[PDB]
Order: sequence, then C-alpha cells, then structure tokens
Amino acid sequence: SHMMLAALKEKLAALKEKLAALKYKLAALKEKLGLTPELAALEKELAALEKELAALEWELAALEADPNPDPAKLAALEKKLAALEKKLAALEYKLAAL
Repeated sequence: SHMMLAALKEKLAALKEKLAALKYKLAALKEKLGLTPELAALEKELAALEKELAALEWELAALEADPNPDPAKLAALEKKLAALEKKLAALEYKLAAL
C-alpha cells in the first residue's frame, strides 16, 4: 500500500503540474487567437479537470492518513487518475493544434 500511495501521489503531482502549464498556455492562446468558442470549451474542460484533481487529492489525503488503506480504493484511484490523465492529454493536444 505504501508503494501504491507513493506512486499515486507522484502521479497526482505530475498531473497538477501539467494542469497549471496548460492554464498558462490557454490564456496565451486566448490573447493570440481571441475569445473563440473552441477556446471556451477547452477552458471549461480544464476547469472541470482542475476541480476533479482537487477532489481526487482529498481522496488521496484520506487514504494516506488511513493506517490500513483499502487496496480496492487505491486501485480505483489509480484508474480515476489514469482517466483524468487521458482527458488532460486530449486537452493538451487540442491546445497544441490551435
């Protein structure tokens, strides 16, 4: 469980850093391309993924505090973070395609 928790925290931190970088890239594209509806949809998505990462971090905080973290809850968190990473990758592509 300890190794699992360490890997999940490292994954969470990595996605948080990517999130922030894309926020600055999106704002730069808004100033270069204008206030386009495509960018509005990407901004909506980035904001939702930011809300989800914050909620997942509360979940990880609880599991790290638990002296006997539930392995199934740990495995399910890995899957949620992997799903979020896929969405963040799809958003990063779209920003790089503008």
